[PDB]
Amino acid sequence: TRDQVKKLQLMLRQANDQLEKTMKDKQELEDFIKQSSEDSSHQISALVLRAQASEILLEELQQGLSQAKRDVQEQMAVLMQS
Amino acid sequence: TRDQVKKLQLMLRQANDQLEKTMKDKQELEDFIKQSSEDSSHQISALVLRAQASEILLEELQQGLSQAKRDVQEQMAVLMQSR
Amino acid sequence: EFIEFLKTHKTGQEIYKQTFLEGMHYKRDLIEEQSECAQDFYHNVEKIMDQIEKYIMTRLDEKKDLAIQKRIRALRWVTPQMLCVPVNEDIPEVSDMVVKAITDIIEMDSKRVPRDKLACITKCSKHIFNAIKITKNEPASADDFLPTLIYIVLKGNPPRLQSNIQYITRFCNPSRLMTGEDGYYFTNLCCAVAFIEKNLDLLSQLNERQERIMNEAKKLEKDLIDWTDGIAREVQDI
Repeated sequence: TRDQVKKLQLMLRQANDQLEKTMKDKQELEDFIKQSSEDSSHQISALVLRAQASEILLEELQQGLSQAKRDVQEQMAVLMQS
Repeated sequence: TRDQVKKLQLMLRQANDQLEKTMKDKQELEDFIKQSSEDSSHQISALVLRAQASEILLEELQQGLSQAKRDVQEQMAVLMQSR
Repeated sequence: EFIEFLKTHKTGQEIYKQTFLEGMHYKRDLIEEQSECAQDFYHNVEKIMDQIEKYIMTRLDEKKDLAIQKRIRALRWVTPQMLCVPVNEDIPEVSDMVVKAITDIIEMDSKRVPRDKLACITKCSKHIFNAIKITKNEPASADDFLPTLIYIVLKGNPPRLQSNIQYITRFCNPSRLMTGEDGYYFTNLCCAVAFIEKNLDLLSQLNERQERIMNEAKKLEKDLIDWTDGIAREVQDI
């Protein structure tokens, strides 16, 4: 049933470009790790990496809450009138 | 039809397990840098152990948000009791 | 005082009967052990934590900081140029703020708890904010604060600095390092001394960085509760 076929291709494509994106990330993590084994003041910049990683997560959680509010907001609207 | 539904499942599941493996590789390189943090020298334990408290505070907020969602839904369940 | 505080629950008096002290007498006779033990004691166990710290610090290395002193009386040649600091000591009011910013940071080593050393190093930071604000007639910017702090550590020499900063890190409760000042001013002191031995901007920007996300985190931590209640608080009206 080409419904499946056409969705499977879409899911495959999406998995692929997303994977490549995961790879550019992996690559630069490698390129970063290979340098300045110790004490070059590159582990301060490692601390700012831990910063930005915590800053993408903080925001994911924030926007996650705002959407959770809406889902519950309009769901409540349903269970009200219904 | 079945054919390309048999092979695409093969390729999709091969893409999924590869992607998920790559993520783990990334998460290990990250953890390695988290382990490059605390050492004998060029430290500033202060900064390092700050960055810790930060990311520790966020990984509770995931239990917080999840449980915020499940606790609001359990409240919705009692609004379903209203009848 | 700690006894009167613990008495007025009785489980706090069970902590009074508990005293880790004998274990400290055991393991600390051979330094990094007592740090993990105290941290474990704090992790196992509300202001009674500050009271237990007040007791244990009063009762329970601390050498070779000279490297800083020689390097500071060295750095005596350094003027508030290239620190680019917004402090003009000509105006009396800021010279009086600087003096007692220093007087504070000196007073640290004299202090009892690590937390009381933390109290000192806030007031130092606060007087620094005043020196800056009075200079430019405008609130200090976070990038201004760090250099100005070093300048206060760079002139005037707190007795046994590195001894103090290692001692505080060793034991004080890392419930510290989350939101609030004394540890943000702390980590600024660390950045200060660490910088002194030959970028600044990065150290300021990174401190701002971590402090914010911790502000935002302690907000979201709340808004979760606010939303949870607000919806539960209200699902049961009808």
